[PDB]
Amino acid sequence: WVSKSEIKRDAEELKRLGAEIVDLGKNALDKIPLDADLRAAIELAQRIKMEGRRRQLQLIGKMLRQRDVEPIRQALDKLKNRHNQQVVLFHKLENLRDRLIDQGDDAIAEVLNLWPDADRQQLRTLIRNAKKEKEGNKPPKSARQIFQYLRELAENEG
Amino acid sequence: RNGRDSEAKRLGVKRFGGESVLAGSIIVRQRGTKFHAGANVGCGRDHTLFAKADGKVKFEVKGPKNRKFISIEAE
RNA sequence: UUUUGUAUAAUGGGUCAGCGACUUAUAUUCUGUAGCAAGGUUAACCGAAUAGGGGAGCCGAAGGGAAACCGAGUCUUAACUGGGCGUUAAGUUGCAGGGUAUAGACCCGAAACCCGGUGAUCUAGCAGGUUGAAGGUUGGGUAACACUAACUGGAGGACCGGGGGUAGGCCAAUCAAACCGGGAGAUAGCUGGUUCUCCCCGAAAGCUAUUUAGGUAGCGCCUCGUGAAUUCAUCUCCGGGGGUAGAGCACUGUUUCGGCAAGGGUACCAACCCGAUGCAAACUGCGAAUACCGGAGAAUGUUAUCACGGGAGACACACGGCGGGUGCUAACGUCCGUCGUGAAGAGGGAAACAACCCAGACCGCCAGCUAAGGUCCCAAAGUCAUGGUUAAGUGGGAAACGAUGUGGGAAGGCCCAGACAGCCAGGAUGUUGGCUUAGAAGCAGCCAUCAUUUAAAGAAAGCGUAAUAGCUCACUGGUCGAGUCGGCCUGCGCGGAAGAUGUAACGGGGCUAAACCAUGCACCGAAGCUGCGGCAGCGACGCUUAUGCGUUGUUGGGUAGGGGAGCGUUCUGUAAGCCUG
RNA sequence: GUCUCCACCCGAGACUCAGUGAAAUUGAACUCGCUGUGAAGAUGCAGUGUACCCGCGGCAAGACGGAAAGACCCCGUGAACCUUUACUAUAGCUUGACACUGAACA
RNA sequence: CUUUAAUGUUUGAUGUUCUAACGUUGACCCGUAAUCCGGGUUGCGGACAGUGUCUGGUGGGUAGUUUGACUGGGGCGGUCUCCUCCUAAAGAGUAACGGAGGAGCACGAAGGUUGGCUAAUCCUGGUCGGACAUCAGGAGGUUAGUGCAAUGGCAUAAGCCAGCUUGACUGCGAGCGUGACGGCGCGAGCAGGUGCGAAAGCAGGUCAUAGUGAUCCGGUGGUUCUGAAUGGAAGGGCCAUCGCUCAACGGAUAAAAGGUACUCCGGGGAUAACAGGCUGAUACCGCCCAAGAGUUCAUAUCGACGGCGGUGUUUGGCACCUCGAUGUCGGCUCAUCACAUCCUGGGGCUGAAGUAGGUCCCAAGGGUAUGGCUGUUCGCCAUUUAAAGUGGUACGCGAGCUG
RNA sequence: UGCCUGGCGGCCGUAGCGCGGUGGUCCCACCUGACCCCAUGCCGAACUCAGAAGUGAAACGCCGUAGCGCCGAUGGUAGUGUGGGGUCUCCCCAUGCGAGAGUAGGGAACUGCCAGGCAA
Repeated sequence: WVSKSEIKRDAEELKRLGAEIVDLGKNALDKIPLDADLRAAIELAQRIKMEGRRRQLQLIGKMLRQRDVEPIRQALDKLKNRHNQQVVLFHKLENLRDRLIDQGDDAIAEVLNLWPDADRQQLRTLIRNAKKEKEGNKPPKSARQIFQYLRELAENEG
Repeated sequence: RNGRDSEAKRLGVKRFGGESVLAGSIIVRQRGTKFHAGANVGCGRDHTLFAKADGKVKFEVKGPKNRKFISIEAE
């Protein structure tokens, strides 16, 4: 006995994977081990639009029903992991910059702890300049400089 | 769990005896072969009985197993 | 008004006078009517102009195919005996009307969205503390700075108990967002209303689908118009086929009896099976009654039948009966196939009660007949008759049970060789028993359940004694004696049948027959029928041929809905006419 | 009854918008009590009983009393609210290229 | 031209210096007794920062939306397409959150023709082998098998064996059944050419009934069909095929998750939180059977197992009127009424020598407390008396009062 | 015209099965060989090729056997359409139809055409 609800959920997952691989770019498709027929179908789906695109995606899912998906899932998982790592690094940099702009010495302490080589005097000067810019509605030049400095520190650490 | 009912296949006798029918008409719609074909009567792939000529329908018992056969008389 | 179903204690309205609810524009489809007629027709514009000019333009007279292309024929095919679509009917302009789509679109009743402002003299806001960098101060440092250890001011906008600014909190004391002018009279599968009259016809709450269940499109059904055949319906005859009731186990299952009894662990469980027993909506070697349609037939039914076009409504049905699914064979629970009722019909009777019984209203008459139901009165008729039943208010509630309440049916035994019961008498003695000896001796029990006198007495049935004892009864003599006992069918009754606003489970009076069983006579008893008169739709025959009918028969309950026919008022020409101080 | 341990009165704080000569209310009333039924609990239905007509002061068994198109609950391919790793997009963010943006040099 | 390079040209990148653009909320002077702004000089960085377009994700901080339908209150559970049997009441068809189930395959053969053949249910004999492996005979005649789960029928076998083949072909197809329709199924026969067969004949798929997805749109091949001045090309149309768990399967978007008891609007007794009546599985009271207990003895008292009367006081079903409103459970006063009587009076029975009593009939005229425990209806404990009885009346009365 | 035989049809269990008798005169079978036509998932087992030596074992045709299966009345009964009634989850009344099984009875099939031996 196989539950039709489980079958429908599996079909939805397969269609989601098909849509994700279709959205993936040329480099991602090349990296992912896709057979010739599946690759041609994906390219045709990308070329077409409207309800035709969704029905081609449904065809892709139907093919995936029989074709193995574990290598495709692994490739998608690793690509998404890399992308999420990059996005998390960017979010951490933005949050650190925001904390530096808001609090001050409290965020400077965390910056120094994360990167001992960071210059306390330079960070304090940049934070003061950012506060002055906020007060005088000046462009966030200090904020951009702080972001660049944090990016350089992260690159040096890595 | 139960309750799934299929729509009826419209089974039964469509043309009865003593009535004039045209060629190609369907006499009986049956799954099996309750009634067999006789003179001027044909049986399709799906056990569909049809008349090969215009006439009146008739029923007759024949065969070692006493099976009912349908025939057409040119009346 | 919503609900199938309303005064119901489901909605609503105080009255009066006035105001008010499908109009109008743009295109399309159809009906009536007028001209022209293979033509009709104008628009803008000109126009001393509602005339005339203006044929620009629009529609059919020939279409097929997507098109090329072909043509009274064309389209897929090499093309069909082919099949799809054309000719053998004539289109147009106006008017009036029935619908469709867009504009407010029959009208009223929302929240809410966007645009520009009135915004703060009420209120939320400079209340207050805190988070808190900014300034200063003191303190280490430094020539002096930065930084840091503590104090102060408080940014910030907030944290805390008018599309914004600042506890449905506030910005007119119901503002996580008011009002004004506009989109916008926004939209609403929703509530409510939709105003004069007459006549004819007059259904449904059903099937298919729905991001779809109270709604909608098609079908089902209703109305109006056109055309068409014993067209259709009841019934008689003829042709069929079911697997339903019934019956049954040929086959598939199911419970048991006795077995053959594999297998299982031989006093013990048991498969495939045998004959019977019942049962099966998911079994039919058999198989109905009904019903289905097809061919013929006299009769009747205003063609009650079918196809097309315009217009609808409806698309929540409930009760009863019939055979059922589910619920506990319980419903006024729910779902199925069919008829009736109501929805769409009041009537008379059941006291009142939609679904219970009789019965389909054209109107009028101070006439009679009649259906169901009644005839003692309320309240109209029998205080009716014939042969019976009831002693209990049974009738006028209720069931298993028990029964000398009562009248019969089949009968059994005993019966003047005097039946049962009465009136006078016996029921003596071992049987103080071996047995549990405690005394049970028959009267609680293992126990024989015997044995002389016998018209007659048991080794024992009750009352009665610690057991004895004593009084009755099994049976027996004297007198009378004729009927006596138990069970069933039993119809009518008895207790089971006791509850709360005040009798109340016959309507009451009140009935011992004025209650029940079967029959008759007649009577009462409806808007049913007939007797007379009057109005209207309908097919015809005899005129009239547009309207009167000599007339015949027939119909006239009606929601929604459809069709037909009319009245009231304002204004315009009729109307510089008519009435009118 | 000093006071506790609080509770009750005689007079104030704390807070508390009846007022016109009105009011909710009205389909119309010659507006009785019980029994049975009734879209199910009867002033109005069938049966039965009571009661001279109308005022004045009290009681409150009823007229499903009035004050809120439920303050209970649900429905709406209705609205609004907020939440997001629900869909579609945006403010801001950062990557590099293109002109503002150069001149000498290795 | 791959592999080479002094020499003449081009920009790209790294690194150093300068500033002439740029920034200067750096200073000084002037309009200006002017903290704004503008005109000039200078220092500091300087082609950097930023500026406008594109390019990447982050993105509810922000804007527009969504989260289907059915259900014994609701939530929750479960279903959304096709087919077989009964429900489904003997034409046909027929629903329910009914009872049993299967399917979204597969076969180039398991299809066609032609020519032939026919199992079990059991016994008999035989090495493994015995109830059942295979062999020979016998009652046997489809109950075997008929690819699937099932229905029918299949002996003329539609079941099994064997030579050859792709008619599972091409354009149709009068007519018939079905459905509102789309559409689906059958279908004699016409034109071409094929497979089997000497032929009458069959082959337009599987012995039939489930194996399915219409429309719009995309790829593939053709079609000069058209091809917007000409000739082309491009683009559009026609045919055949490949494309959807579009499983919400007649298929509203290619694209959507929670609640708001902070809520508003319109509606709902189609539908609830409470109330009458219709209902009666269950529960309560009484009784028959009542084995037997009660020294013994069925009824002084119980009385196993079943059975029968009254109650609706809880669990059981419609809401038939109540969302244009029925404010629920406690308490205070008023309670009338039925006796199935707490005692109070008249009484019968015994295991009633008397108080005491246990049981049962009539009797409603009389009354039937106070404190701890809970807001509670209800329920337990203590002290007196004759007792501190039960019920319904909207689980009474907030139009009598108290939250 | 009859006893019979082979083939083709109707009815197709009253028609079919168990028992005894009868037949090789026509027709039917077994049988010799199959090396040659053909055939076995091995085999002349089956089919087939030239014969008929011999017989009727078995089959096949006819008669009797009612023994079985089967058909089959009449009546009754269950049931059922119509209207009504009752102590209405059931039954009865008037009416129309009407069962199944069993029962009387039947039953060893009958019938049309063509071709052949015998007697006519």
